[PDB]
Amino acid sequence: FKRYVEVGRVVLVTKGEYTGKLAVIVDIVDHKRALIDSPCSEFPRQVIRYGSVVLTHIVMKLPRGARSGIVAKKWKAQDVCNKWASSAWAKKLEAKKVRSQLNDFDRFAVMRLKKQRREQVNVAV
Amino acid sequence: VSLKKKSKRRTTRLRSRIEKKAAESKRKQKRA
Amino acid sequence: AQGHRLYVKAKHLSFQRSKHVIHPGTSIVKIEGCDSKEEAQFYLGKRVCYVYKSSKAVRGSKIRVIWGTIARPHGNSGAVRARFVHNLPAKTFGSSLRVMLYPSNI
Amino acid sequence: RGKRVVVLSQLEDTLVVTGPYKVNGVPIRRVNHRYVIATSAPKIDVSGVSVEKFTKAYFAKQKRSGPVKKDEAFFAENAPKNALPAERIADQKAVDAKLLPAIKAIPNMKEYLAASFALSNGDRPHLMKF
Amino acid sequence: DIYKDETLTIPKGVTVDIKARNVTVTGPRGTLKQNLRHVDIEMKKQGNTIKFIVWHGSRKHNACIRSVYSIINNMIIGVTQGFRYKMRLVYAHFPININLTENGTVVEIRNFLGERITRVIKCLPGVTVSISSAVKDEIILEGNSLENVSQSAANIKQICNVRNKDIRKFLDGIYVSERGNIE
Amino acid sequence: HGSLGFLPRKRASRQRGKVKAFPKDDASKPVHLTAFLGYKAGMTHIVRDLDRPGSKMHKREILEAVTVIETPPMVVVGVVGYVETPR
Amino acid sequence: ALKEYQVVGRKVPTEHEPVPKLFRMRLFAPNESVAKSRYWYFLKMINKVKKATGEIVAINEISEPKPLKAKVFGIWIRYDSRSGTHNMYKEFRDTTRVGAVEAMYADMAARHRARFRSIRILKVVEVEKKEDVRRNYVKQLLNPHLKFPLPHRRTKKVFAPHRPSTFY
Amino acid sequence: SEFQKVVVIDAKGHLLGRLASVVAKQLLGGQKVVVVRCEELNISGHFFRNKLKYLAYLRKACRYNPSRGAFHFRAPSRIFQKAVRGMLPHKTARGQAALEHLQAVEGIPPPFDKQKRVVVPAALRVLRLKPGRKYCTVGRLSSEVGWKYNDIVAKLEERRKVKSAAFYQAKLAKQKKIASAKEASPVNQKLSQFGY
RNA sequence: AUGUAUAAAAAUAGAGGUAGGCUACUCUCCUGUAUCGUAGAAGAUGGGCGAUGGUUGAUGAAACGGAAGUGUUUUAUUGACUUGUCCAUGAAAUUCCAUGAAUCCAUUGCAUACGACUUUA
RNA sequence: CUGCCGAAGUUUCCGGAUAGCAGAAACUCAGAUCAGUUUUAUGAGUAUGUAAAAUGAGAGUUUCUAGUGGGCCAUUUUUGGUAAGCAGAACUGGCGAUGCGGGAUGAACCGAACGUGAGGUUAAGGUGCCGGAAUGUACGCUC
Repeated sequence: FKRYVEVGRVVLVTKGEYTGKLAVIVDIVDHKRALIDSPCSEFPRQVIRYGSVVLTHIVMKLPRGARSGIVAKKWKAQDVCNKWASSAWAKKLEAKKVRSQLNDFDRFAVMRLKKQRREQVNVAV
Repeated sequence: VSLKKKSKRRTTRLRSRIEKKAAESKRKQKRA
Repeated sequence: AQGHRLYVKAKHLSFQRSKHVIHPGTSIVKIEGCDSKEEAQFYLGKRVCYVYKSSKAVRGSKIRVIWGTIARPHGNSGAVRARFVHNLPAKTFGSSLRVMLYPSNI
Repeated sequence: RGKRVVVLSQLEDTLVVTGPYKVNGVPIRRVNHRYVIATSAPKIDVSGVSVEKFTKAYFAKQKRSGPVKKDEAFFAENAPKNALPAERIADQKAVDAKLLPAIKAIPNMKEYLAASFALSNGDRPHLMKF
Repeated sequence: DIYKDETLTIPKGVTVDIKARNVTVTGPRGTLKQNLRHVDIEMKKQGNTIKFIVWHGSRKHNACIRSVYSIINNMIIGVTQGFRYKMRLVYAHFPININLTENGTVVEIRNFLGERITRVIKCLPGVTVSISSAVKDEIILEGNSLENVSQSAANIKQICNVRNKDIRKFLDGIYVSERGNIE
Repeated sequence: HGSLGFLPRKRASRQRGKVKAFPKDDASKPVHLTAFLGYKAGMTHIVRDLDRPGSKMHKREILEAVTVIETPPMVVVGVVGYVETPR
Repeated sequence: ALKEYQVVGRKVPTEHEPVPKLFRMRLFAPNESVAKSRYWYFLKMINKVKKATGEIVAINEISEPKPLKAKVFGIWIRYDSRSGTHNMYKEFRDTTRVGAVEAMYADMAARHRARFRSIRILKVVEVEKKEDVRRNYVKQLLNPHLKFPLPHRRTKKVFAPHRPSTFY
Repeated sequence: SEFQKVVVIDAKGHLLGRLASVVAKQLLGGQKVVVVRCEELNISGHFFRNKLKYLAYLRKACRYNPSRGAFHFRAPSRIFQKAVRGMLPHKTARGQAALEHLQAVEGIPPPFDKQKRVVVPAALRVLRLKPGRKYCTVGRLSSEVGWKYNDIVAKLEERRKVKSAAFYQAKLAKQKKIASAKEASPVNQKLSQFGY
């Protein structure tokens, strides 16, 4: 295996108003609930269910039950921000996010862009 | 299909007498 | 051929009904791409048309249309209730409908 | 339908709109606001084009007061070539002349109005943000 | 229990790969491939240790961990020392004639209880049958799979069965005498 | 009534008895046919030595009624190939 | 959604008892109306105090002082069964006393099919020391190196094109 | 979400009733559904239980012309079609038109082996059954109750998998060439701001 | 019908690779909200610039597809179009939604209540 | 043909009268009386009977004239019991004169009581498919 529910593991929220936000499991409440925290102020420390988050491959060295300030300090020290972005998974999510807030004029420019991209179809025989 | 030897769902007359059987049990306990 | 279809594709599911009583005045329409009552709110008040073909050439054309309007969402799955000028025939269950983008409010 | 147009002014009920006739060939027209999709495309100047001449009576059709219509010479009449006075092409050409430098300065504006909008597979209008 | 695990130390055995739960244990004596799809257990391989892990399993499923452990250990023993079963013929009056064909994978038994029917048994794959000269009326079944060897012994014993006779007085039959390893 | 294995009890749709099952094909055996078509002429009776070991009438003469069918050689006029399908 | 309610009440003052004893209970209920009803039920069954003769002097919801601190709560209850007389003790690990009671009610109705009215919570305590924990599943939670793969994952848009990963 | 005029569903790894329930509703919605590999369908419950269920179904017969009794079909596609048919108003002209839009087959015949095959997550066994729960395969259930074409379907499927794999390697090799030449065009990085 | 656009296989307590020598690498997965395709009087008329490709129509083919192969390629031409990048004309008053045999008649009797069946002509 | 009003469904005396329920006619009554109701008080044995505030409604009589005088089902108390059924009362309910939603189907079950319609929202029951509506959310149990 590569994803284990352990203290300090980074998770991505999939259900709820915090969908798409990154968090770190500060404690294991039980088999079905865990306490998470995030350095972002808009994300408050809260108890969430595992069914609402996906376990990411990133694990940070964080002591059990660390407060919000300690979690943020550990998060900055271990640069989990841009460590998650280094993965192609994050790039796809951001590329998906950028695309969805595109508008009609941008979509028009994209088709011209990708058709200029496609006009080559030049491969050595 | 069901693998049972009897229809698990009974007849309306059969369930009606079961409420009568429940009536008998009340008679056995309360008065009889 | 990708320069048209300013409409959204829909299907005539059934009529607004209970288990045994049908109300043909209003129909249930599943707009594809719409998957919740919140998304159905966008299509409320849009113009839905049922397009069919006939043998007689009325107005020199064999294509006839029945107009209608989406009224309200139906259930949690994103289906809506539509009222047509002529109540849709019961033979059109599962047939294709066309949801216009007007009256626009975007 | 599907043509992308530049809004000149808001009338009492409709919008006086016209695509640059040298781009998409859409004359000056009243269009009801319920048949319009407002896009987040960059705004084109309109202060340089005079719009007071665009009135409801100016766009109004001559009254008939009778059910009479429908003739071959009647359809041979009207037509884009004639039955419209030269001032109508005149003011529009003034509009395009005032409008073209604005659309030319900002890139992709001419091709965008040349193209016609249409829905494709996997397009959901309620989720797309024009 | 959240976590129930069993740990096994693998021997000089070459490969103990568990790809798709299929254990292709290759050893100096030979190779056996077996399937473990019947059990939902994690086989984690690390160096010389193999862990069978079950998370949040019930008692019924947790019972499979040791059973999976035993069959893995048994087959590993097979690829390293192997299994040899010594079966001794038991007769009172009629000699039991046993013939070995294609290096013993088929055993033909004749003259049992004076019967004229030739009882032919084909052994399971990986099992070879030999007649040891050290002890008379002695059959040796050596192979890699303890399952195959013991099943072969069971089939031979069940074929030579006494029917309608007093087993108290009729002692005729073939029975397994020793169950051990080749080395 | 008789055996229900024959309960359709109806006229045969065919004048010629159709073969319904052919012997299983084997690649090891070289190529050979498996059926022939004849015409029933009649029967007679014959005397044949009974070489049946263990029988009460071993090494003895028996009278057997035997049907005679005329079988002029057939002409192979064509060939048909059959493909196995899930149907 | 249950709520913890402090309900203090006493019988109406009279000449015989001008200063009636004030009795307080910490009891859980979806709303204040249910809590005051449950309080009256317990008071009648213990002190024989009639509802008409009594009155509710204070009702206050009690929030969790440390809702962000994982705890272990032990609950003593009087289980009502076929025989209608049973005592049980259970331990639940969570961050709120209300959550533990909610888990207690769900568990009992699940395992023993006991309704809200049949169940009466006798006492709820917070077991802070790991040693007093009596439950093996709870103890396995308090182990220092707790780590396990996520179980029961399982994951309109019908007709998916590819097969689900249902893994990492 | 969205429909297709014709939908090919790979029934391998699915559940009989869950797939049938989804398919029956889709047929009523006016869609045409083709179900391939009906011999690979799964049913919750161990084989012997499901075998006994089928034997009980076979037991239904009359004393007057068993031809008047229920016709019991052993093919896995016919078993699936029976499940779908009981979920449709088949005595009604609407349900009859729904049935004619269903085509359940064993294996993947040529007209569909070159077409995309979608799956139904609401019916996939891995997403619906707790691990360690006994289940049976309709192909094994069919072959043990009278179906006599299990081997022919198996052999034909192995050949199709070989041909499909060869097509994939050619497609994969082609995709690598376009993948390599993709970054050659500078525009992909010039205006990658749009998320493409 | 309104793009009637998309063919690996298997696993889910794992797969797929790349790069290596059934074993040592690291990377990817976490569904398609993807990829392909998409500007043009239903799509007009010419002119450049830059590819030297793409999309096809009609011929000529050879290889492939048998499970229901009725389709896959490779092409040799020919006729078009090309938006890859720029230009110049045209558009409208539709001046606010509507779209050769068989049969009967005969013949046979291997058949038969009557039809049917097998023959012959 | 349409409309309006609309029972009784049984006491009490010898098949009839009386009364009850329904109307009509003619009166007096609104600083008045009523009530399938609840309080308060008195006593007496949580109930009882008697009297005197709350709430509601205009409240009263006289004549005379129709129809009705069954049953079935269920709850509770109680009287006995008997292999076990049940048998005997009382009690007010439901049906009966009454369609409609649900319970797969139904004299007695759950809702609900009816002019013709449009819209909205619910009861009971439901939301995999048949079948309108979550292959919803969360926690367990079961092979």
